[PDB]
Amino acid sequence: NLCPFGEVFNATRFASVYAWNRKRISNCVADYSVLYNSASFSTFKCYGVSPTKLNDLCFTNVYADSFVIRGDEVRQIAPGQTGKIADYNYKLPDDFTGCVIAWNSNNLDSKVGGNYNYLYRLFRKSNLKPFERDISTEIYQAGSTPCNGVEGFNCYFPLQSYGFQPTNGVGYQPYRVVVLSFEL
Amino acid sequence: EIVLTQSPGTLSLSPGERATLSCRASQSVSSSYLAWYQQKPGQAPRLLIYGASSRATGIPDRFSGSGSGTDFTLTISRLEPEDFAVYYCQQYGSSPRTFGQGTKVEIKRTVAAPSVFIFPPSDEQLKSGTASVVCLLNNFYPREAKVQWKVDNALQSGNSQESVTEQDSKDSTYSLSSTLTLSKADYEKHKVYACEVTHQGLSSPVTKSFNRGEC
Amino acid sequence: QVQLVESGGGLIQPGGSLRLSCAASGFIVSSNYMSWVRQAPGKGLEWVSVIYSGGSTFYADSVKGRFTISRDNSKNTLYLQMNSLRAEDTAVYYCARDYGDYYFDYWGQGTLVTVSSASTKGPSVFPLAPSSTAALGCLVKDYFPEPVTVSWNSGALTSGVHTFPAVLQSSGLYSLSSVVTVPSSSLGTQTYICNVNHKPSNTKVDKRVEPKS
Ligand SMILES: *[C@@H]1O[C@H](CO)[C@@H](O)[C@H](O)[C@H]1NC(C)=O
Repeated sequence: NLCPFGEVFNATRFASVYAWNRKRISNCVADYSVLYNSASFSTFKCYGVSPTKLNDLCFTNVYADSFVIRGDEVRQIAPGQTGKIADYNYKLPDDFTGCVIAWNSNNLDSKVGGNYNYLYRLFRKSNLKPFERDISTEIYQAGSTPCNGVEGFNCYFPLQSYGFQPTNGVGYQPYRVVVLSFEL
Repeated sequence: EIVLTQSPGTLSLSPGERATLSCRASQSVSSSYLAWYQQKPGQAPRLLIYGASSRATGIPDRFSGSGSGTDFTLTISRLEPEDFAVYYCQQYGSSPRTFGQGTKVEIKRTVAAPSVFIFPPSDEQLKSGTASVVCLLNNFYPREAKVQWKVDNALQSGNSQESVTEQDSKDSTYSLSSTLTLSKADYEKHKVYACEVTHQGLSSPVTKSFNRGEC
Repeated sequence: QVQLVESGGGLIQPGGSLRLSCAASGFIVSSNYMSWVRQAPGKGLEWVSVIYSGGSTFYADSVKGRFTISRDNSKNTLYLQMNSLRAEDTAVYYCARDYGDYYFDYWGQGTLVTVSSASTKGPSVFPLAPSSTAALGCLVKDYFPEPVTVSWNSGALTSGVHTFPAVLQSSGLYSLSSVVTVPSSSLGTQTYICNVNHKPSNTKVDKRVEPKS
């Protein structure tokens, strides 16, 4: 009974980082040595556990989180980072035990003209707690006046569209990310 | 580390002409993440274009930018008497955010030759053990001039400071003053003090000098 | 309605500290990104710091470990604590709200911060005698700090006057020439006196400029 990793990494559609997706992976024999030996992954960092020797461990629940962001931002997926992503979208805790996998996906999530389907939260009054998921779309009140659901001046929509274009630099290309949370 | 090189450095045009400013980056600027700012003399910058095309709030329609990748452009369809300022482009497709050096939109006018004048160091200042020679260039255009000092026909370098005024609100000319500074001792070891002015408006370089002590 | 008013600027010794303020109206600093942008004299713009609405802060490399940006939700004011200042820090500091770490869409008025180890010194005024339309003027030399207002014949003479901008001499003091072109027909009919005023030192100078012999 092998774990449904295929249903997460090889998924056809990934979610926007603001509404990141979580899959509960439990009751299955997982082989993590096939992942760390792929070369297709440009980012494979583990914290609290060693990359090698990952199979010699056992956990109560293993969560798989997925979303899309730019390359310039994959550095923010790690314990203790700051920036638009780790602040208002996806926050790892400081005592994080798991692995942060990510790979360039400019051939799937980019389109001629730009792919705006993917979104990220731009304004938020306070930072996220570790593993907080905020899908609220209320107008961000940046001024002294109420907004009452009307955009305008000092009344902005709190989500921004990424707009990945194939002709961009590598730092602003779409990247698919998977985060493994291990509960010992 | 993305470097923005605007060009030209100054732009000479008359009211009602089309103004095009360039802004070229060293590396791709992803997603057309480029802004344009305007800084009238003695004021805080103002936002004109965000996103290389999206016009800011309240900005007049004559402003409009385009461009993608490594080459952007802020265009002014019909220039106004209040659009003669410096324009900064700014990139935010990578951190850290950087600006350009600026493009100055001048007022084009007819070529005008400078009136040259030279002043011996006042005796009062010689008492202070410091000799200041001043070479004035009055009402000229374009602003590109060149002043070389000659003390006994030896070209001086590294002891002169220039200073230019802003384009006059009437004749739209410039005025420049080069200040040569020497010690009382050195000033008195030489005779002929001169300044040579090379300007586009002069047929041949103009040289106005004086002998020490009005000899 | 929406306004940004800076303060706290002034002359400060090198290596010393200084806190700038940015009183905000219509804005809630606790809800916007707030950046400081400085502009050295004659040079271009330069991003200094930013504080995300959530609390995270970032700094340019040239001020990292020396500047600290913060805010007081209770007074709706933005702060910028500068330490170990140096001469290359001299500039006009703007506080501006930016649209999410992207572009700065509303700027303040700017506050000048001068970092210099010079003492208050009044100017020494020297004539530029009109030797034999003529031109004459004054050489205001060796003053600190700016500015010095130069007028001619108590504001009566204003045509053809060209007061040049201050140039910072290598000694750390400012020099500044003023000139006025006039019809050579009056070099003996009219008396030209330039009124130099330097408020920082309570120094008012009058210097008549006339031909030599
Ligand atoms: C994704 O599909 C390829 C091709 O079928 C397969 O080789 C790869 O193992 C799949 N990924 C996972 C995580 O199973």
